[PDB]
Amino acid sequence: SGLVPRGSHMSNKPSKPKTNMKHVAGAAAAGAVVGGLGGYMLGSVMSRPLIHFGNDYEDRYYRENMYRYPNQVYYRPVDQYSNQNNFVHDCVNITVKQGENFTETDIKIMERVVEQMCITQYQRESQAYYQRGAS
Repeated sequence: SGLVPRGSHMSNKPSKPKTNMKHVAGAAAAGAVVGGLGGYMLGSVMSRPLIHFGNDYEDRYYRENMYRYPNQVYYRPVDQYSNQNNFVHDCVNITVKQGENFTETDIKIMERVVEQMCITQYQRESQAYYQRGAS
């Protein structure tokens, strides 16, 4: 024997509606680059004045090891209430924090080259600020 029972289909739904809207807008654009900081005050590569290590060995060492060192650095605005050594020593920790991978001794000379560079920017800034600054 064999009966012929009718099947039953259950109402199955996805229950997951997606966003829908008809509209178009926008323009084309390209050509942009970023270093990595984009937060601190970084101008443009400036001249790199010699450092005063105190000896002839160190001087020659750096002068010859300048190729393995950066040219620019990152510091904060001197327009803020804070001693110079504050931003000078702080800005130095940033530049070296961006990347070094140098030797154990290099890390030392790297702090001087950067530090001495920070002040060089302020000293020249104070001159222009002495006349006109900003609101």
